[PDB]
Amino acid sequence: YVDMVVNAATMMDKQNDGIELGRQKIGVMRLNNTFVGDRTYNLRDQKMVIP
Amino acid sequence: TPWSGYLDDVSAKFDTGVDNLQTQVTEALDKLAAKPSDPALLAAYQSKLSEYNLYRNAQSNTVKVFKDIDAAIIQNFR
Repeated sequence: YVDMVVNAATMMDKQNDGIELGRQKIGVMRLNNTFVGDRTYNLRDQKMVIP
Repeated sequence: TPWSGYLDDVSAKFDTGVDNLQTQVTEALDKLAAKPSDPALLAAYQSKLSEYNLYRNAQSNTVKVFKDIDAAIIQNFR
């Protein structure tokens, strides 16, 4: 009984080891009060840009 | 601020040195074209055109010389 139990358990353990459980997700977020992209202003003769 | 190199600065020195020549040289022509036979108009325009000519020449040759001084140094990094 003891030997069967220990063997079966140790085989089950290495068999299930390929299961992948860590996963990535995508979150969408709208800005309400500002422009999302890097922002250009044109001065009289020149563009200048803010991150 | 707007992005500008060192050649841009050397170039803009002239544009800010000649305060208004770029407009005067145009207006002088506009007047002259109205009555080509007026000698006073001709006399004025001659001097303005000549000054604009020399301004563009000096402006270009200087930029060229600083480009070469830079390239010579860059070449020696290796």
